[PDB]
Amino acid sequence: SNQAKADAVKEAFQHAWNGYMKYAFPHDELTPVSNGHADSRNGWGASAVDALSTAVIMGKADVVNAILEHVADIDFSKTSDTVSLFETTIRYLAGMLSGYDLLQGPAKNLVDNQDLIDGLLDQSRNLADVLKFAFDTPSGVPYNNINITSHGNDGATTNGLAVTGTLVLEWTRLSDLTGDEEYAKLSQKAESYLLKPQPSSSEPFPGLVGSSININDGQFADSRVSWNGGDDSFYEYLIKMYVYDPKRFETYKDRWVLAAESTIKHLKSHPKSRPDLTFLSSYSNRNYDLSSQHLTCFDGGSFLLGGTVLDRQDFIDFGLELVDGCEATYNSTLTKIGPDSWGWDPKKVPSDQKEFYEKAGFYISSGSYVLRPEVIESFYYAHRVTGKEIYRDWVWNAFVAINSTCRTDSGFAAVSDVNKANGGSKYDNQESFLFAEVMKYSYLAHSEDAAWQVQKGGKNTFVYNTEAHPISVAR
Ligand SMILES: *[C@@H]1O[C@H](CO)[C@@H](O[C@H]2O[C@H](CO)[C@@H](O[C@@H]3O[C@H](CO[C@H]4O[C@H](CO)[C@@H](O)[C@H](O)[C@@H]4O)[C@@H](O)[C@H](O[C@H]4O[C@H](CO)[C@@H](O)[C@H](O)[C@@H]4O)[C@@H]3O)[C@H](O)[C@H]2NC(C)=O)[C@H](O)[C@H]1NC(C)=O
Ligand SMILES: *[C@@H]1O[C@H](CO)[C@@H](O[C@H]2O[C@H](CO)[C@@H](O)[C@H](O)[C@H]2NC(C)=O)[C@H](O)[C@H]1NC(C)=O
Ligand SMILES: *[C@@H]1O[C@H](CO)[C@@H](O[C@H]2O[C@H](CO)[C@@H](O)[C@H](O)[C@H]2NC(C)=O)[C@H](O)[C@H]1NC(C)=O
Ligand SMILES: OC[C@H]1NC[C@@H](O)[C@@H](O)[C@@H]1O
Ligand SMILES: [Ca+2]
Repeated sequence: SNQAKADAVKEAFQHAWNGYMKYAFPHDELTPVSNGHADSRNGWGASAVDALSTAVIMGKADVVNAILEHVADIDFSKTSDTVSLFETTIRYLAGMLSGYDLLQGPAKNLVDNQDLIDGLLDQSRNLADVLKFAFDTPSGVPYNNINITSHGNDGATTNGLAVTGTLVLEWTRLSDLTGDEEYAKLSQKAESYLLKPQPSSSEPFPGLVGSSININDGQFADSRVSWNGGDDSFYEYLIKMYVYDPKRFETYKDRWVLAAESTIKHLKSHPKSRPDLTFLSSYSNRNYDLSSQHLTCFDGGSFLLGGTVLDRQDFIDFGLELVDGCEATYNSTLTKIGPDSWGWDPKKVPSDQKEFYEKAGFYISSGSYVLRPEVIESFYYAHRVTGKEIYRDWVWNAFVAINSTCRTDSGFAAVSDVNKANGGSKYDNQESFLFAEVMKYSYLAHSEDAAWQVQKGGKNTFVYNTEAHPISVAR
């Protein structure tokens, strides 16, 4: 049963790995339709590094060794493109750190070359050392888009909420492993401005903050509240940091609790046609935006994690409602995969979607699916927290739908319309998170228990970064 299903996910992973190795390694990614390669992540081999933690968990030694040997020859000081501090941190930094924590712990018997394992930490340090100048601003709030050769930047005056608040987990982990406090200080100083928002008008409700921060003084530049892309990850890390080290980050937890409670009281929203469904809205100056994204579906998982860790049944109950809503956007489409974005504002229901809206509870704004993992991620937490089989079935149903409509001879491709036969048209794109997230969560939902699995209460010995890379907790 679950064993066969687990093996099935490993086959899907192996399939994409073979195609990637065949036509793109060591480039950042495989182009699944033309069977070529692309480098949207500075050319250090994003798909190889992001695939590391998943391969280790699946016990694929051949894949692990190949990736380790490539990590050893990466020169993080050279790239012809500008670098995103956020993307580089959540994929590359966390990916190598994750492999290190994994291979040094629960998976110690998988690789022989201890030198390639230790090389993971050395390279993580070299990478942070090349990127740390980004934090050298008046406030400590970094520039996200930098030029690592000239030390130049975007010229930007503000930095996004998520891009600013989704660095602390991995930069602090690097400090705890190297003994060098510099990494934690930099990231935590940047985070400090988010934990004590100013002006007060930038925090409409307790815990809910604006979407952008001034680099010059660290104050918010707007009061737009949301859990959507651009904001999401900030709230996710608030509670995860607490799981990482409850002693050092009790303050993060308090801030998340406030955010969680204000979200339930003010962002909760039900479609007119389906009062039984719950989604989250965005808030800006007393006005509500009744639309959401696939990205936002990570929310149910955040509420479930904090719920079990804090033993708050109300957060758990709410998380399941968010999970149900996201599952609704998946099982209502033709392909059984959810849309990239949707709405439920009665006044804006498109004429050609009137009847879909009336029965499904929402209209599709963007029907594309770019191999995102947020819905399966929350399904995974729901299963681990409640232990109910239904949530595991939803992960499987989604995986089969993805395997059936996105699969190409070499890998998996993004799709243009989840509400049309075979997904409409395939995009010649396969993001690295296919390896890091979609395949990991799908596999974990059906694989045997282990330390790297999400646990209930205070039993977690690993915490997942935003790219699904398992990081060992402190101490
Ligand atoms: C396509 O997506 C659909 C939308 O997600 C999905 O629909 C269902 O999804 C859930 C399936 O399990 C279902 O959730 C359950 O609902 C149970 C009944 O709820 C009703 O009664 C309660 C009374 O307390 C009311 O409050 C509700 O408004 C509603 O009228 C509920 O009993 C159940 O809760 C138990 O189980 C959970 C853990 O699973 C515990 O935490 C809890 O304490 C209870 O023990 C749970 O909430 C959901 O209601 C339903 N959604 C809708 C709108 O129909 C479809 O299943 C899916 N289709 C396919 C084929 O995949
Ligand atoms: C990053 O900054 C470096 C500066 O060191 C840029 O290097 C180039 O600068 C000019 C761009 O037309 C030319 O002189 C060369 O192409 C090159 N010269 C140097 C200084 O190395 C580099 O283009 C910048 N990276 C990007 C693409 O933003
Ligand atoms: C995912 O899709 C693949 C490919 O369509 C399925 O594997 C197939 O492999 C061969 C053709 O590629 C044939 O053997 C079958 O068509 C099929 N494999 C089987 C079961 O015979 C794979 O099964 C799909 N995964 C799941 C679990 O649905
Ligand atoms: O949809 C996924 C993509 N963006 C959000 C990130 O947190 C990560 O999951 C991945 O980079
Ligand atoms: Ca994420």
